[PDB]
Amino acid sequence: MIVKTEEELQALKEIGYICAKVRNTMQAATKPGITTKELDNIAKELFEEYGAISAPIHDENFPGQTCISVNEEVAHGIPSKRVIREGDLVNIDVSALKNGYYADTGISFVVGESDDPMKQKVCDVATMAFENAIAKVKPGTKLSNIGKAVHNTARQNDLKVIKNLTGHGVGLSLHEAPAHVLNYFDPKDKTLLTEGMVLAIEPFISSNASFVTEGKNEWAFETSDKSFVAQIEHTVIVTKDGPILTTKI
Ligand SMILES: CCCC[C@H](N)C(O)(O)CNC1CC1
Ligand SMILES: [Co+2]
Ligand SMILES: [Co+2]
Repeated sequence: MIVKTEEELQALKEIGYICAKVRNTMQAATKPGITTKELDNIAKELFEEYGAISAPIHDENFPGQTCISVNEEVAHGIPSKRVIREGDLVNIDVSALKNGYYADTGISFVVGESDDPMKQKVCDVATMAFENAIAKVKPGTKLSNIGKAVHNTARQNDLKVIKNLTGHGVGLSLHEAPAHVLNYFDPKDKTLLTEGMVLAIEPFISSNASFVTEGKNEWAFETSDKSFVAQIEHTVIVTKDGPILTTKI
């Protein structure tokens, strides 16, 4: 959506804070021995506490408050009896709505220590990709400058991007214009960012695979070569004075 009122801005900040709080709380509780459903239950209780509603459930009838994706799973993992183990690469993606406004945020991290430093590496680079992407965000700038930054960041670190997963406009729903925020540069795109535009920027950085496929169920996205993939997502408002991240505390 395009923000036009201070009341809209406040509503977006409110739901962004809630999603960030939930994301942080879940991440802190992610340790060997907890199940992903147990992690999802935390979101259930906090959403209730803060008067928010799961976007996955509301918008997509997703069977879970949040999406928790582990190891082979890159996105849209279904919270379940799956137990977290030492070294797991975990992505927690929290999206919700309150009073008609939405936020969408996500983080990939490593549980304890893995025997392969690549798991942390994709997390480090996804974080850098996001930072590099938002440095480009201002009214009048090309949307493609986001993907350009993400892919350049990946190349600088001998890594790849997931080409078939993207960001998206957000605010009054989980998906609105721009339809797609790519992780790479499309030279034919003339789409510009404008004042008040609200975007979900979610770079996916991969150890090898350049795309995801259907996973173990109708929701989860995976890679058949079990690449390690990290995502960092925030909800961002494009303003003249710089980007406002509703989902950063
Ligand atoms: C169940 C829907 C979750 C949607 C999710 N919160 C998203 O908007 O970041 C997009 N994810 C797809 C890019 C993998
Ligand atoms: Co998300
Ligand atoms: Co999103």
